[PDB]
Amino acid sequence: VSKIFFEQGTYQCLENCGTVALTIIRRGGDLTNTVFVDFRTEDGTANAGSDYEFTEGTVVFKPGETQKEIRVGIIDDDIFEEDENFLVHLSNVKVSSEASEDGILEANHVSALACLGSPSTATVTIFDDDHAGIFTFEE
Ligand SMILES: [Ca+2]
Ligand SMILES: [Ca+2]
Repeated sequence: VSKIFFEQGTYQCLENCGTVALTIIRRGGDLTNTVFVDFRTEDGTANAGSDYEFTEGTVVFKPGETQKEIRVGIIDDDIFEEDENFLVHLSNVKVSSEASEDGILEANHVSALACLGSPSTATVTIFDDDHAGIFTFEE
């Protein structure tokens, strides 16, 4: 069993940072079986593929991967950007226990089969900082 979840619920980075590194924490004791969780960024209040990247991929939790790090590319849009953020959601949990990709309901999963130990919403608030005369609106 492995609960996959974001270390933080909100991540902030500069637009000029290049990438934002998020960390997924994995709990459940010990588990060396390879757990796969699929992720993508959500447009939220912006556009993925226009403002910042969608970094759609799958996180491979290998033996030793008690934590995983993902990075979202920031795209060069320079618009007056006020609290321009997106949401990272996790979905599609698949477990490699057998040598086949389709692990038939194998008990080395997240919860029941799949779930996530977060909203799951890792809000990535990009600090444009260029025209960012932002106001703190609570999420
Ligand atoms: Ca933007
Ligand atoms: Ca900007």
